[PDB]
Amino acid sequence: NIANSIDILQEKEGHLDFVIIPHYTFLDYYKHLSYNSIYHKSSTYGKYIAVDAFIKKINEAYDKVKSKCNDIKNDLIATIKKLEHPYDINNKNRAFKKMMDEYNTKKKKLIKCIKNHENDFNKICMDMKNYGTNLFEQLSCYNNNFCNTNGIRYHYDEYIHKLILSVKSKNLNKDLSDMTNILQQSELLLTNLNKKMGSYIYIDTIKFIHKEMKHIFNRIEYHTKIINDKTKIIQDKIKLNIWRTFQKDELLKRILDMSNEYSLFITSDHLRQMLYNTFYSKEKHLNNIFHHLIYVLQM
Amino acid sequence: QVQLQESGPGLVKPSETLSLTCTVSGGPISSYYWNWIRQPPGKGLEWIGHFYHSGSTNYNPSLKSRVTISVDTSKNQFYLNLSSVTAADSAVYFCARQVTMIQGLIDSWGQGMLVTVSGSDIQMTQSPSSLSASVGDRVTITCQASQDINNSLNWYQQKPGKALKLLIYDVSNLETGVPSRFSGEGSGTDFSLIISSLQPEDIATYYCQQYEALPLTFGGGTKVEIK
Repeated sequence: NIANSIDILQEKEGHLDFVIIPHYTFLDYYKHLSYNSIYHKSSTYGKYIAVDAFIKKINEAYDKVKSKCNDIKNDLIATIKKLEHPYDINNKNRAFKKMMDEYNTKKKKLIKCIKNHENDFNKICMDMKNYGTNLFEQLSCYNNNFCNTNGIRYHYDEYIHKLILSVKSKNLNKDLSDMTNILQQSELLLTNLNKKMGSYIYIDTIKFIHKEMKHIFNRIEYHTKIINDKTKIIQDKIKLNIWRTFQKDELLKRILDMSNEYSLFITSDHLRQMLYNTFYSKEKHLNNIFHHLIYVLQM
Repeated sequence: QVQLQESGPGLVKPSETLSLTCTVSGGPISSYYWNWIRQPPGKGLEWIGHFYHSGSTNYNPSLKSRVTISVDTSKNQFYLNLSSVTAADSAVYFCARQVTMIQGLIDSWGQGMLVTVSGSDIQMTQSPSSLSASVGDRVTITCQASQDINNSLNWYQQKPGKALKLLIYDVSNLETGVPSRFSGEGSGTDFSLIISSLQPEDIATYYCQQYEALPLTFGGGTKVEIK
């Protein structure tokens, strides 16, 4: 059920998007399969212009189905904006449980709209699968007992290696400690706020944003573990699949194995980056509320 | 390469169902689109329907009440069953392979087989019906759609006695191996196929085809000959 495999992103204030994780992995898998299939032979390299154009057509059709939930998604953005801003004239200062109920109800409607369009998304996914497998089935060798692996090598060098270097230049585990330190600082402040104030609207707003940041952190932690596991696996596997020959059936298996590893890595790297953006966009607004409490109001 | 071959009775009585088989070789039925297209003598190409994604079907609404398209994955074949048949169903029947509807081009066509029987559509206006030109002449064939079809337009070439083949896809993209003297232009409702300098090997019938909406529809065709 894709209803339990959707990540929600809020990369900038007033913006919200969703990713159906198995659809993102599935589309990315067939993209690697399509590029590996045309880079296997020198004479098919020119097909990359067609592959690039076809992926854009897939992305445009997929986004069009996603846009059918825009009114429901915009209603969720409105609710979040009201719940996060005490100065919103519509923020009626309702109990934290009532705030959570409204937000969960609006979020449920977005997930229901997404589930309602599953068939539409599936038709697009199945076309991307056909596109990639069509090229894969065309792959050929002069001698099927000595197939070249230059396509696997060229594809890794030109499409994947830059992504591995980018992850290795970052310190994803230190990003996790930095986020945990921010959550702890907000938790210490929140307890101290309750001692001073009774049933203050800022306590409810801070609890609301802090709860959202805890969930974003958990998803970043979940995706970071996949990134760390997959960066090592890809580096170890790529060495076994290049500068050598394979029998065609084994070459085909290696291409599918590599596409599988790349898609799991890419899915989590892409989602971790958007979730990182979301965490810090929420923390800026939360820190603005802290400064308002401490330095604007004396408190 | 993937190859398609039609087979079945060439003569059908009005009391019998027109029943054809397409045997696929060089590749599997799998989740691809398996089409049946027909061409009544002297008339244009008519898309009958397709089986796709390992279980679904889209039929032309003009034939939907009397058509079935099915597969047998163990034999790697697909079938056409057209009932309530009349002399109007006499046509060359083609089976054709298609990979996606996102980019609705037909990439493999069977040679075709003659079978003799004893308003919402996007209308593709192709012109001229026939053309006669000298070697080195510029040739412009037009396709005008009754509705906006964005860039969802393809061109096919049918050389004498050969199967139809993809020439240009998505208005201006050349299929692999097609010479640079061919080009395609247009957008929305107006499209053109241009042969900058006609060569003897270009003698063929050309067809435009839209995939913006179902049913898939084709232009009436343009026969090009040397004068």
